[PDB]
Amino acid sequence: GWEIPEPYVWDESFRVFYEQLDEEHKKIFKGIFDCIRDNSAPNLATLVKVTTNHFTHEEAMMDAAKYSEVVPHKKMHKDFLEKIGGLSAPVDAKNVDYCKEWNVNHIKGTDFKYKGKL
Ligand SMILES: [Cl-]
Ligand SMILES: [Cl-]
Repeated sequence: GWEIPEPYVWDESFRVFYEQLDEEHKKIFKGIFDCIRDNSAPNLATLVKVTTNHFTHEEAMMDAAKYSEVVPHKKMHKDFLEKIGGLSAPVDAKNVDYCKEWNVNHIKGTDFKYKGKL
């Protein structure tokens, strides 16, 4: 799987070259980093909010582009929001690692498929 950054921050190897989506990816790294250091109910709900907003915006750009790999991508999105929308603070160590892993793997293994296609 790809390297999990420590400290958990965004870096350039995650760039997709669509400014607003890259800003949103940066905020999801920050959302998870904040949950890790302050595992609170506000921080978890912020992570749910920023991730939902990002997934709606990324899916709106894939649909506008008639990007042909949008439906398995949308299911990936739906499953992750279902997972973190069901969590409650403090998130245990296993689910924190799940989120860390999932965000890295999702950007590089699935969002990278739309590079230059949106
Ligand atoms: Cl890499
Ligand atoms: Cl093309």
